[PDB]
This record gives sequence, structure tokens and C-alpha cells, in this order.
Amino acid sequence: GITSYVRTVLCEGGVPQRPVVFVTRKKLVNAIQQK
Amino acid sequence: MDAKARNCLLQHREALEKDIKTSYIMDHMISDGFLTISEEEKVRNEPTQQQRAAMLIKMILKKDNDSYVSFYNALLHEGYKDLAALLHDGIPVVSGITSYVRTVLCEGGVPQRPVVFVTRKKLVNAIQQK
Amino acid sequence: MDEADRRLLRRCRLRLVEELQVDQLWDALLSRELFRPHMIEDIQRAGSGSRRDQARQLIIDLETRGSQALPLFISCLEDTGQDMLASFLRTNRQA
Amino acid sequence: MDEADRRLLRRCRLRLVEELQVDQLWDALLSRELFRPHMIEDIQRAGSGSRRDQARQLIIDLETRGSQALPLFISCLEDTGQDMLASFLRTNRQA
Amino acid sequence: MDEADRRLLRRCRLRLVEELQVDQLWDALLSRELFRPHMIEDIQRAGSGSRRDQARQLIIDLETRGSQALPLFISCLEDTGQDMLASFLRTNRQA
Amino acid sequence: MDEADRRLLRRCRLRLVEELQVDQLWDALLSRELFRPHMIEDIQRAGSGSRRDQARQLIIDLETRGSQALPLFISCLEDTGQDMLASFLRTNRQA
Repeated sequence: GITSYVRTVLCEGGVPQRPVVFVTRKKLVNAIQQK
Repeated sequence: MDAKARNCLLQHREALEKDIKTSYIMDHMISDGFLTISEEEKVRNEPTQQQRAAMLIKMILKKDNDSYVSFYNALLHEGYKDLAALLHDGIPVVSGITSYVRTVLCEGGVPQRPVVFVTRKKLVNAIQQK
Repeated sequence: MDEADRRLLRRCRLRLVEELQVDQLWDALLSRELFRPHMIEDIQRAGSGSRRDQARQLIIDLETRGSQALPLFISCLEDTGQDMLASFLRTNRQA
Repeated sequence: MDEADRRLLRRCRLRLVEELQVDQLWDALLSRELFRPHMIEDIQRAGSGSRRDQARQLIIDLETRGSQALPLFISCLEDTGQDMLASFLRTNRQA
Repeated sequence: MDEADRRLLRRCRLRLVEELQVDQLWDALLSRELFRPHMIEDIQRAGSGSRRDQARQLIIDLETRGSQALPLFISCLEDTGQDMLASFLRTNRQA
Repeated sequence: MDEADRRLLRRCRLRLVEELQVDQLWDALLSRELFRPHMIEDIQRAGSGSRRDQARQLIIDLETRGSQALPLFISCLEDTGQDMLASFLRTNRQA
């Protein structure tokens, strides 16, 4: 989950902020994490 | 050093700069092999205790995981309990094809061998001889 | 050491350096791990080495020895029979 | 001084500055012409002038005193009854 | 202290440090508020702590103690039975 | 003092400070104008004031007292019944 680390390292331009409204798709994210 | 460690140092830098008496830290770090004499001379050359601490931290921010640990240990060993506590959560994990191989040969020197290759020994050996 | 404790040590500067007995204090400070032995030798040699110069360096260096340096220091005062000085300090912390 | 001897002096930094007795060492160092007398006065005044500060400056300055500075320094240790320290050093040189 | 008085103290340096008795002088100096008590403890510890070293530091530090430091100092000499020294001083001031 | 005499005084450091009797030596040193009286008071107060500390400061300060300080010093040794020490010194100068 979002913690100190998260906004610490990931504000380096590395990520555009996730939108205002999003449903969470777990099934795929998990797969990507595995691969 | 790992970004976790480095960011921990950056976050607590002001506290560290205010309190560290470098003469009790640099010794340990030199003994451990993670601070050089010339860095220590550069530190010593700062006129005040906080200026010396500031210089030392500047130097450490650029060093590796082991160095952070060296620093942390010296802090703990020299009774800086509160300061070590600030740095605790930022401690990084420390310590044919082998280490050497990917160490030296990632310098651009070689394109990675393909996904699928049979091994031709007979020729390779010859080239090694010549 | 929090800013309030530091401020207390500065406010009481004159009284501390005027009245602090140091020769009897070192054992106490050690017992409560307030200073390492070499730190003590350095403080002992501060300035001219008089009681006042030692006292001054002690209380300056005290600010760097931790979050509980001040209350631990009051205790060492108590332990060495410097109740009057410890009393002056405590009634400020509380004040 | 070769790099191996220098490296040895750095590796043993903590032990040297913790244990070196200097007051008794000066005569020995002179006898073996390791330091000139003024060099000794300078080392004596290094930092706060404590045993540790003197010791530290001694061993740093030692690196500059010749190819045989380290073995000659071990001997002076021996000559002044600092066998334990000399022993710690020698078993490294050899190691 | 004006330049003439300062100059007098320098000219009489040898005689002052040779002849000044200090142990008996402190009370007098205090009575005329020439020095604070801690200043006196510092002067007492000057150099080796001999009479001469104390005397020397006294007369050096005297130059800083005011416009009337010299005449007040002569009086303290008188008050402690050092008439000969006070006499040597006065006959210069006037000269 | 030439370098050879100085070197002699350093080489004999241990023996001099171990054996030199000073209390009886001052008159001799004065007679041969080796030291001024205040210089003697300073040497007397060197360090802890023990015989050894006085002796050490004497022989260090001796190096500054002239081209003939060493032979004159041997004579004072002779004059005060320290023939053994004087003998140890002379047989080196000659050696």
C-alpha cells in the first residue's frame, strides 16, 4: 500500500499519478508482479 | 547505497549534522575500511563541529550499503542512541558464469549469448589456447 | 535533547558554571552512560582546566548526549550531593 | 612506508588509539630516530592533547617517517613494555 | 588606562616581577575593586604558579582594569606594606 | 651547543633522569653561569616537581645554554660529587 517509500521514490517523475477515479484490477497486476 | 538508505540519511540530515562529533565516528569508519584518510582530512579541515558533521554526511551519501552500516554501527557504538534510531529503518541489506563474469563483462564488452545455443566446445578450446 | 531542555541549560549557564562541582561528578555521569571516558578527559582539559572551564564545557557538551540527557544529569547532581543545584534545575524544567 | 604497512596502520587505528601509551614512548622513538624533537612537541599538542589525540597523530605522522618506520615502531613498543600492542601489530604484518 | 601609565608598567616590568609580593595583595585589590575574585584565581594559576608568574600576569592584566588602575594599585601596595615598590612606582608617575 | 653534544644529551636521557641529583647541583650551575636564578626556579617547578621531572627539564633546557654548556655541566657534576654520572657522560663525548 501507499506509504512513505511510495511517494518518496516514485515522485522522481517515474510515475504519473493514478486518476481521480479508478476501479482496482487485482488479477492482472498480480501477474505483472510475478513476471 | 540503496535509495531507502540514502533517503533515510537525507530525511534526518539536520539532526545528524547538529550532534555528530566526527572524531568519534571517522575512526571507526576508517578502521572498517569505508572512509579514506583524504576524506577525513577534508572533514578535519572544516572549522566547527557541525560543519565537520555536514561534510562527513555529504561524503557518506555517496557511499555504498556497507558504508551506511559502518556509519550506523559507529553511531550506536559511540552512544548516539537517538541518532542510530533515526537511521535504523533505513539500514540496507549487506553482504563457468560467476560473480567475476557478470562483473567485468557487463562493461559493454559482450552482447549476451542468445536464448538458445548449443555448446561447441572443440573450437572454443582452440581459441582459448591460441 | 529538546529545545526546552537546551534553553534551560543556557538560562542556567551562570549558575551552573558558578556552582557545579565536577571532580565528584564523573563517576555519576559514567554510571548513567552520559559520557564516554575519553569525552570526560577532553572536558577535563577544556580551556584552562579550572573547575569553571570544565563545568562550562560539560554543560555545553551535555546538550548533545540525548533526549534524556537533562533529567539524567539532574539525577547525577542528586547522587553526588549537589541537591541545591539539582533543585534549581528541576524547578525550572517544571516551571 | 609501503602500502601494506600503511594499510596495517589504518586497520589497527582503533586499537592503537585506544591502547597506545605515549608518555613513555618518546625516548624510544628518539633512540631509533623515528621523529625529531620538535615533531614530538607538535604531536604532543595535537587536538586536545589527550593520550588518544597524541596517539592518533603519532600513528598518522608515522606513515611519513620511512620505509622501516613500522618495524622500528614495533620495536619501540617492545622497548617500553607495550608487548601486547606490539604483538597485535606483528601478527598482522606477518598475516 | 592611559598610555603613560601602561608605559610605566612596562618600564618597571623587571622590578615589579622581581619584588611584588602577591599573597598579601589580593585583599587590597578586592577592597578597591581592581579585580573580580575569579580573575584573581586565574592570575594565581598563571604559568607555573610561582610568585613571579603570578606577579607578571597581575601587572599585565592590570592595564585593562580602568583609567585609575595604576594609582589604585599603588595604594594597595601601600596598604600591604610594599612601600618601597609603591615608592619606585610613584616617583616615576610623577617623573 | 653543537649537534654532537645535543645528541649525547638525548642518548643519555634515561640515565640522566634516573640518576641526576638536582638539589645539590644548583649552586654549581650558578657558579659557572649556566642558568639564571629564575630559570632555576622554573626548572624546579617543572611537571610534578619530583627529582626526575626537574632533572628532565634541566637537561632539555641545558641544550640552549651555550657552546660549552655540556662540558661546563660535566664539571658541575664533578663539583657536587656525581663523578659516576659525569664519568658516564665524558666517556661518551670522547667516544
